Amino acid sequence: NYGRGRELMYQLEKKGKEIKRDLEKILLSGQARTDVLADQYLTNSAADPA
Amino acid sequence: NPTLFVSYDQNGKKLSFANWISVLSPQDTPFVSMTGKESINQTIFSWQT
Amino acid sequence: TQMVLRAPKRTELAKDGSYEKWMIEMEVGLRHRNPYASGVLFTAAGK
Repeated sequence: NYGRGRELMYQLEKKGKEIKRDLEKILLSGQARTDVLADQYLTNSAADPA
Repeated sequence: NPTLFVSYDQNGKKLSFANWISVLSPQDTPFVSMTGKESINQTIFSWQT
Repeated sequence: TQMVLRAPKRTELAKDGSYEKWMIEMEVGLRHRNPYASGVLFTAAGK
């Protein structure tokens, strides 16, 4: 309606700020190499075909 | 079967179309061809009387 | 008067695989200075 600018940037910048905040909180709090390749991780054996 | 050099009933003829297309959809729009528009910003507008 | 919000613009959507969809959208609105300024007449039977 004859407006001077109406874009999603208002929400995208908020999302970027929230992502930076989440990155700050996540690198330190409780994530410790989740057991995705556990059970002798050294035994990947060409990408853990399991 | 054919023995008189007939060319009208041969197999493998072309089509020979008109090369153009017709359309009669009227788009006169008298009520729109008259006084134009006024751009807005929002979906709802209002006026006083 | 005709209040317009966004002029008619061509737009593309997802492919979906060999579909090649296309879309056209237009936002318009009507306006009138005063209701009692212009009149209307509905046809009907006679006597």
